[PDB]
Amino acid sequence: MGSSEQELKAIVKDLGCGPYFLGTYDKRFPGFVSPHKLACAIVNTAGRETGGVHWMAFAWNPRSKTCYLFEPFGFSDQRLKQVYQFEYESLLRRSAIASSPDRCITLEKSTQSVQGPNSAACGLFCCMFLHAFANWPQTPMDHNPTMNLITGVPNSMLNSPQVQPTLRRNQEQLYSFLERHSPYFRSHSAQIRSATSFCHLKNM
Amino acid sequence: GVQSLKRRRCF
Ligand SMILES: *C(=N)c1ncc(C(=O)NCc2ccccc2)cn1
Repeated sequence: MGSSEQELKAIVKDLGCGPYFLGTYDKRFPGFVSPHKLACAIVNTAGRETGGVHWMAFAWNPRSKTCYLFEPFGFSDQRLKQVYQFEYESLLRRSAIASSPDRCITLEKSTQSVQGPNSAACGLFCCMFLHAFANWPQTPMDHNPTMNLITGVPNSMLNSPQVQPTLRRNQEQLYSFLERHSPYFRSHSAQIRSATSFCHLKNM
Repeated sequence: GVQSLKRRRCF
């Protein structure tokens, strides 16, 4: 359940990200070594020895020296460490030393959730954010034709009724986007919908 | 889309 690496690699290639995509990685992703080229990756919070827990997307624009982090719940760094034991200082330091003459970068990280609290669609949301980054690498988080299809909410409000229509609609728009843009998703639509559904993780 | 925070980082 959730999405495998093979699934996410096929979808990212369908979305046109292939020229800049480094691949899928576990939490040891080393960072970007790319002072002159756009690059991006999908990175799990856990190590490969666990089989995967949660997907994030990292992307890098060499001309603005900006590393983007899109994690679908928009957790603070403290909550990423609390919930997922994930920290990414090392990969940011490697990226700045390898890819910027001044050893300085801007980190731009999402602060809102797009995903519902029982959903298993994290990897698919990362693939949609990387279509936006490959096409609008100066404004991938919002104000572009892909990310305008979905709406972030404060992660503190996730279990409140006033945001449930928005989170449902976000996952419906993610699947419609992947039907339009990914022949892999089209050919696997039912299977992936069932494995990643909005309430796939709901307590019983 | 999502709102975001920008932080300058120097190494
Ligand atoms: C994305 N929303 C997402 N990705 C993966 C899973 C999942 O259930 N992974 C397996 C796992 C193993 C150990 C501990 C927790 C989860 C769910 N959602």
